[PDB]
Amino acid sequence: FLTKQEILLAHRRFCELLPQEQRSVESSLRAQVPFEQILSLPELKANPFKERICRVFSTSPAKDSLSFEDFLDLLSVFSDTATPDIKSHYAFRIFDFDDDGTLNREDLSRLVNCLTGEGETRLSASEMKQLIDNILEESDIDRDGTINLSEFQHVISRSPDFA
Amino acid sequence: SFWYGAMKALYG
Ligand SMILES: [Ca+2]
Ligand SMILES: [Ca+2]
Ligand SMILES: [Ca+2]
Repeated sequence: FLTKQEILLAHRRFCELLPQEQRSVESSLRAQVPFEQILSLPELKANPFKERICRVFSTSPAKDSLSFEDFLDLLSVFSDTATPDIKSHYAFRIFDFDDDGTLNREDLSRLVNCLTGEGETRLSASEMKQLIDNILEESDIDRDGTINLSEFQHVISRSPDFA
Repeated sequence: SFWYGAMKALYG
């Protein structure tokens, strides 16, 4: 998903986030950049899900930092060459706020809140209930109250190309 | 379509 120019450019940008003492190639490939530095990058700073994006691409058990390889994975998924299948798969992981494998009413509520902003312009209790009910009506095929991956990939594939 | 808007917010 990334060209060689993109990988080499990514390494130079990644290294600018490290202390001077960790900028050798070997040190840089062992380094873990905390989210605070990642969340300020132009590619992420304006993204409403930046905090969820960091978490999903982190490979450390504490899910609180990004390695260079994790950072290449993030760029790979957000590149213009990434397939519709991979984008909807990672979108599902990003929207799964509690990380339990399905999108429930709480996940959908947090997703809507991300789209509007924390609050003023926040949706009211009634507006949120009506929106979530409508989302579930279109997406939850087996009617068990949650949206699993296949339901999600199916609903996305039937939507216009967000290109 | 709600999902179009949410994917555009994420990948746009
Ligand atoms: Ca839960
Ligand atoms: Ca969940
Ligand atoms: Ca379901």
